[PDB]
Amino acid sequence: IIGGTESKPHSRPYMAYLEIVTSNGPSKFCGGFLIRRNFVLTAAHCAGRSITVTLGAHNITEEEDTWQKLEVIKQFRHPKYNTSTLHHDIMLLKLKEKASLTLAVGTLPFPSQKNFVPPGRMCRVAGWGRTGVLKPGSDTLQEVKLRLMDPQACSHFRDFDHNLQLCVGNPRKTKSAFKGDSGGPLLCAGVAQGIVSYGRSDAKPPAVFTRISHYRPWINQILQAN
Ligand SMILES: COCCn1c(C(=O)O)c(Cc2cccc3ccccc23)c2ccccc21
Ligand SMILES: [Zn+2]
Repeated sequence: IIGGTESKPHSRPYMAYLEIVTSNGPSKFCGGFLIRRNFVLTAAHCAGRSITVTLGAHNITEEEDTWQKLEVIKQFRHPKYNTSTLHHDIMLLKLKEKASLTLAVGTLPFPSQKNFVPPGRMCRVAGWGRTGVLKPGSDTLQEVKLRLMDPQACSHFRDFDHNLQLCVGNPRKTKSAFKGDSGGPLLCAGVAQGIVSYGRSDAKPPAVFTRISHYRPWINQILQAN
């Protein structure tokens, strides 16, 4: 998160810190969010050979009783996820066991309504991602309030599509999700509407988020079947 504030500890109890293993490089990290006691939603580009989820974290360097380190038993990457266009950048993670509900750990279920969110409003995104182009990932959960932009603001992302994705962050500000915030939720009035997907290497906003409303059928399909 660039240009944000430190989250009040445990104030976003659905946040998941993902450590992603690949066969041919060191660990990579993403965010995500707990939508059922045994399911975390995140970005498809966060897939790997195996994933661990840490729930209940604030400072991810300091173990505490709120932590739940949970094994992922299966990754459900969107079947149409495209590494060229980056369309359909969404994935569900099934946890081996259901998480414990605590003050620090809880689900964020979707409301019944899946209305298309138009441009104009402010939403908030949280993550442990980098705090600048040349800055490592934050030890502490950070968050930032960003403007939903009209889709034309994201035209320079030539594979952006307004139906599929939200355009997030006023270009006049530095405030932005960034690398390592991948897979984290964008909440608009307390409701998850986006998932951090991608942006510019130089961190100039806006960035592109998966538009959750579009994937609500797929999400439901996976959850009901598993
Ligand atoms: C998990 O990393 C694999 C490589 N990778 C990364 C990454 O962090 O390098 C991202 C995320 C990303 C990259 C560039 C700029 C961004 C600005 C805002 C938010 C996210 C951004 C990403 C997206 C799709 C596919 C592969 C990707
Ligand atoms: Zn704590």
